[PDB]
Amino acid sequence: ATIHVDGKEYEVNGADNLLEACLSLGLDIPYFCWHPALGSVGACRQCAVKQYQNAEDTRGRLVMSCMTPASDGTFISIDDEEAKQFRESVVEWLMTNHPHDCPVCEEGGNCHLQDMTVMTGHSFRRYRFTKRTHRNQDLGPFISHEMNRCIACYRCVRYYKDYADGTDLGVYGAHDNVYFGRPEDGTLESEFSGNLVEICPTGVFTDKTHSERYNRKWDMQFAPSI
Amino acid sequence: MKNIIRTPETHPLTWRLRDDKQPVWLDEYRSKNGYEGARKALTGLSPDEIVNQVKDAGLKGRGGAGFSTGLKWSLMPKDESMNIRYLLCNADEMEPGTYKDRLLMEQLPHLLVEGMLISAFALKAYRGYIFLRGEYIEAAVNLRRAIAEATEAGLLGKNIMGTGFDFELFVHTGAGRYICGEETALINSLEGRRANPRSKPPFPATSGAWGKPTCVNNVETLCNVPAILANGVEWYQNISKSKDAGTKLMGFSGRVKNPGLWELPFGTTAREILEDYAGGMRDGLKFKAWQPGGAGTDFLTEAHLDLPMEFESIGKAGSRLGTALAMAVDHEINMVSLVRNLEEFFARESCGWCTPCRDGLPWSVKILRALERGEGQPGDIETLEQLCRFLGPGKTFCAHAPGAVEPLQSAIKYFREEFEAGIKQPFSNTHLINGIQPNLLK
Amino acid sequence: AFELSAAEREAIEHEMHHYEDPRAASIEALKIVQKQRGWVPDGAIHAIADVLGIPASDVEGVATFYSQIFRQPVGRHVIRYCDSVVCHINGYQGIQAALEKKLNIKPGQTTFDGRFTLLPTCCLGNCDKGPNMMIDEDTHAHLTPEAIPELLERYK
Amino acid sequence: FFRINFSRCIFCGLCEEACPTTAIQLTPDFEMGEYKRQDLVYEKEDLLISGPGKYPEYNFYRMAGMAIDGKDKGEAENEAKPIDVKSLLP
Ligand SMILES: NC(=O)C1=CN([C@@H]2O[C@H](COP(=O)(O)OP(=O)(O)OC[C@H]3O[C@@H](n4cnc5c(N)ncnc54)[C@H](O)[C@@H]3O)[C@@H](O)[C@H]2O)C=CC1
Ligand SMILES: Cc1cc2nc3c(=O)[nH]c(=O)nc-3n(C[C@H](O)[C@H](O)[C@H](O)COP(=O)(O)O)c2cc1C
Ligand code: SF4
Ligand code: SF4
Ligand code: SF4
Ligand code: SF4
Ligand code: FES
Ligand code: FES
Repeated sequence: ATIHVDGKEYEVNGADNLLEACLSLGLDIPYFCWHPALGSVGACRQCAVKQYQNAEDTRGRLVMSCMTPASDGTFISIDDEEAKQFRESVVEWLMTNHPHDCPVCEEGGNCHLQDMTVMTGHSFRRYRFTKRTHRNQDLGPFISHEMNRCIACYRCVRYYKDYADGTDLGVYGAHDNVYFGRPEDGTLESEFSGNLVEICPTGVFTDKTHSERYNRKWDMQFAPSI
Repeated sequence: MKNIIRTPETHPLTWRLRDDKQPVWLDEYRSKNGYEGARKALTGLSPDEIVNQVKDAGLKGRGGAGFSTGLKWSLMPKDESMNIRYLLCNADEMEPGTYKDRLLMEQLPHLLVEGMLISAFALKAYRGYIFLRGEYIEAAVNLRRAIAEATEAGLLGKNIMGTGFDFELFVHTGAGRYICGEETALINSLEGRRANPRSKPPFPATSGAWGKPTCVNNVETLCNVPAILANGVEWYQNISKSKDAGTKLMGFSGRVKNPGLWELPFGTTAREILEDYAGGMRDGLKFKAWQPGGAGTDFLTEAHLDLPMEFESIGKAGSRLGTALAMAVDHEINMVSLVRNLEEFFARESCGWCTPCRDGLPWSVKILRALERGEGQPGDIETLEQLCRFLGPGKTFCAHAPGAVEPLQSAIKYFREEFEAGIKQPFSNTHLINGIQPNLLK
Repeated sequence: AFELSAAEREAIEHEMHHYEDPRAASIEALKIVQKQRGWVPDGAIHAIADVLGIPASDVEGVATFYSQIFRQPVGRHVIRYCDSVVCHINGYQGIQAALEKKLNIKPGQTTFDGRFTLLPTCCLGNCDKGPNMMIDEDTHAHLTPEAIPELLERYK
Repeated sequence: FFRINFSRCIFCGLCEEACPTTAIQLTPDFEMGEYKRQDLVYEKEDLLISGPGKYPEYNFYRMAGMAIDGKDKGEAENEAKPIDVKSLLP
């Protein structure tokens, strides 16, 4: 398939969506709810690009790149001003309720929400009202829970339930009080619950074992091991 | 206007209503030409012929969007290996300002049952569900009684009228969310899930309830069906000289002399509805605004009152026809308080799925509360306008948020002076930190 | 602590017969438990999950999604006054003030004797007869603030 | 622990600028001469003074959503109280 991103011609797989095709080409599109292993649902509304009907089109339309097939002869723009403004607005809406927690958050320096906040260029708060808050649950010895930092990207439930077939994690509540956790306190029973700490783009689910002796990702000495 | 004559030729939906506001049961319904269209459909017409008949009649969606019903029915798959088809009646009707389906189901339940029967035969739908809101208690009682009477009379169940067609009709009462009326979220709630909507394509006609072909239609569309099949296509096309065929339940509500509901042809102007049928505004009240089609439509002014109640004319004026149940706003109503109430409803009826609705409708609510208390700050109106622009069609997962920002758009467009009167404080979201000199932005 | 009564179990299974998938009876199972006991307690989530064969997380998500499934104890009668825009024009605020001054509770609260719980609901689909109220199953229209102290005293 | 190698430090102030709680502060004192270079490694007992320094009132924990003793959820600045998901209100 042939796509044109910002007037530049690329050859992609027509069976892919535009978000994964553009990330594979090295382009940067911010995203939260999409994951390579979980598929596309179009929840967070972060990955908006501007699609044009043809090359001789100037108005365009904001589409979700994760929900749009990268079909032959596609014309999109990532660096469109209206698309950039919308993506910054989505980060702003997630930032309205987000707690002032980065120094005391185990995800700092390793946080996808931080990265997409910076990538959209949002650094000025004009929201002046209150932030919603949440009580935390006890999820057992491995996973620490901080529901304040949630952006309701639904990655956790989609992984834990539709991928790993776990039964004891879900989404509760409604409009802007949507809660992600267990129905009550207790150990998460999935044998693969630990992948939440990398699936969750924020610091809601964090490695409690690491949190005991915490250090930031830049301070870590890594090696490839088995 | 008290002198309303409801002939069956001009009033297909309401001519058999009773004066004592009592429901019409099976004996009285069949006495007044009941299940004749169902008999003609099931005994003398193919399902494809009924689909094409509804398509040629021009029956558009009475739920608000006005999509063609024959086009929606024709989009079911032609594969004969799929025969687990479902017909769903969207009896939710949760939009503020909408009360037409309540009247239709409470007083004429067999009209809905017959329309579901004809539509289920046309769609080859083996099962049918009436997704009814949980607050319509009397509608639930009347619909269940009408279904029991039609089952005992052989109009429902197995081998209906000797044709071999099997149709089972259930009534599923809801548990109170406004998003449950959105058709894909309706399907999700029918399956016992949280009522999040679904991305289309695939449309429910190909993959709907439990992955089967499913057709969701409003109560009023299915109630339009039996008159179409009992009187013909030409009759349905020869009662209004407008591009929207047939009759529509229209009505004015809110501080008018006679708030109510009347069956009127398309192309009837809003002014004649408001004056002749609603009686005009009440004593000592001045008409200042109106919403044509419920809480999710744009406000219109007095100059727009001469518009015919059609999809195209109201759409060309910067609004939409919606449910065609207009709400009148008098001069004693402050627009900032009204829009604050509207946005409070829309923000707490968010389903929580997608970010802009879930997290920007509460921001509009808080800005409107500040403007209502007189604590507005500069940049609030611009923030509201940006929220209106960025919650439009396509930016959010479903259509709840564009409908939410339509009244805010129109109220800022027309009655901007109230919104600017809300702004009384200087802008601030920072307090002073003692040892740090602030960056004084220009 | 919680055990489903026999009639509740038969009603839930009869509702399960109506659907291709047993998960589709979750809302009606919650409403059956709520009709029998006023609200859905904590053990009812696991009991309904066991009957339906779906996870308790799914049942809790459904119960907390829908506004009319009560996951906290309510009073003997639930007053549900309309909050939406036509009743705002018709003056629901006077009705809410009258209800608050009679019951001495805020919306979302229950009286100290457990008789009434006051709740704002969305539009009751009765906008031409507003303002509107719903006590437990009865819809009261054409409300005036002076008719509240007579309407409330016929719900013992 | 908190240690600073003052034999290495160039007194540039980048740490104080980087501190999001105003905990670390460079102060008007310059008499830090030493006999042994090992004594220029200052542990936490050599750095933690008994007052607020140059920023007299900032409390980062009054801003953070994360709960500690004396501040539960909803008690930080500009924070609403936590609405329980089982609340009766719509
Ligand atoms: N209580 C009520 O009656 C309420 C009504 N509404 C109405 O909802 C409307 C918007 O709702 P939507 O569901 O977004 O309407 P829509 O315009 O997306 O489509 C309406 C119907 O047409 C079908 N459809 C549309 N395009 C199709 C296509 N290309 N192929 C196949 N089927 C297609 C949909 O499946 C649906 O059944 C508004 O106009 C508003 O008036 C909104 C809120 C409450
Ligand atoms: C948020 C939202 C709520 C809706 N609520 C209803 C409703 O309560 N009743 C209804 O008939 N349609 C409702 N609709 C419109 C439906 O999606 C759908 O268009 C309609 O129910 C069936 O189409 P029809 O008009 O052809 O019958 C709603 C749409 C949205 C976006
Ligand atoms: S989740 Fe990310 S953005 Fe939120 S407090 Fe933690 S590090 Fe900061
Ligand atoms: S808890 Fe994490 S993974 Fe789940 S919705 Fe919130 S941010 Fe996404
Ligand atoms: S716009 Fe988004 S969050 Fe709002 S009701 Fe629709 S899908 Fe749910
Ligand atoms: S950052 Fe601080 S500790 Fe490091 S050299 Fe600069 S002043 Fe010294
Ligand atoms: S990544 Fe596409 S909408 Fe979330
Ligand atoms: S607005 Fe109150 S009944 Fe509709």
